[PDB]
Amino acid sequence: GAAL
Amino acid sequence: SHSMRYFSTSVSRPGRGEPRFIAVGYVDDTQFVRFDSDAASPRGEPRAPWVEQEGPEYWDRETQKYKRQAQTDRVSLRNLRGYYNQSEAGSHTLQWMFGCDLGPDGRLLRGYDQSAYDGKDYIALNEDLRSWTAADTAAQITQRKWEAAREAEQRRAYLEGTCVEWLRRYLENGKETLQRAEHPKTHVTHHPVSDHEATLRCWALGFYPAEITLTWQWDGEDQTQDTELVETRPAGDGTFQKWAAVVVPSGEEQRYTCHVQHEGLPEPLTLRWEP
Amino acid sequence: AIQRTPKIQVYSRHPAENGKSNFLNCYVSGFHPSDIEVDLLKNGERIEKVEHSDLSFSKDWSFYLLYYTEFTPTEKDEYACRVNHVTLSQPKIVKWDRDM
Ligand SMILES: *C(=O)CCCCCCCCCCCCC
Repeated sequence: GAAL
Repeated sequence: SHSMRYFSTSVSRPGRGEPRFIAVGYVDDTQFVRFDSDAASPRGEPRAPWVEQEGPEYWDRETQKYKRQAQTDRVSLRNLRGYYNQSEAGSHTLQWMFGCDLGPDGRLLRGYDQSAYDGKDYIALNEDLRSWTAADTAAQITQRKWEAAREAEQRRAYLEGTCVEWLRRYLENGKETLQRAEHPKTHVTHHPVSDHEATLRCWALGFYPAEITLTWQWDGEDQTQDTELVETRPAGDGTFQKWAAVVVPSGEEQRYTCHVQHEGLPEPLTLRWEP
Repeated sequence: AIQRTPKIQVYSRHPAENGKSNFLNCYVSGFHPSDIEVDLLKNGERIEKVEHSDLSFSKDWSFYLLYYTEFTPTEKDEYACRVNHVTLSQPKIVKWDRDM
């Protein structure tokens, strides 16, 4: 998933 | 309602290698899985009997997800340090909790997904499972990135599908422990502390799940400010324990009542010291 | 960053009875950040074959851990838990009380  | 919840923590250690990642998963208050990137063998591992039978494919699958998330958290920690203009020298923490509650139709009742940085709320998926709430202007950057990446639709698909489907499977395979509330077993102890005062300690032992309320009343008036209340604690066998104590005037003990609320009790319980 | 000191509880799984096998628990909760060291002690010395839970945390993001071992309560042996954390300049020792 995406990093912050 | 029943819930499945996952928890993860990444902690940086600048100058001592890359961050450490620890994750655990629960059905209600029963742990069933763990992962530690610093473990002797870093793999997903069972922590409840009702998941021990899952095949090597399940455990390979879960292990790969944990390793990928650890890698992602390393990037997130790097990005967060930039957002907040923090030094490369300090250690920082990233926490994630997400989960699904099971509704009466066997589908999602509600989902949740939240993150914290150094112990403070950072970003959360809203109840609509479509939008995000950002704690500050740094988390608004993340919000914009995740809106563009359509991240919420991904999380919603997991929460509505895979999360509820596996929560149901676990509830069936571990039904003889997961679908059983255990009421608290209570008693009140008494310890004189002077020639006119004594401690009353109200005990709750052996209960499941962990949520409980223990309060003392004097002449029916709640005494929470004067109550010493320990944190609910694991017994180690799957059940929990808690106590609440008040210092009372000796000879007035009959005027104090301990009140217990727990899902395993048909009605609230009222207790007194009897000896 | 935040530094919250652990709440340290030392207790038995079952009501203590001298000469009956039991489990000695040290529960540390409410702390942040997560690095922590915990020993169980018998007569001041480290118990070695101590097991522990996996790092988890509460609704307020504070961490908790359980450390435990089989033990036999006796009249004269002293049991305790020793904890180190960034909020402590020296390790904290909490002695077991059978009604706490
Ligand atoms: C991004 O799309 C890569 C997907 C890998 C992430 C797998 C799912 C996240 C892992 C959840 C378990 C760890 C958190 C408790």
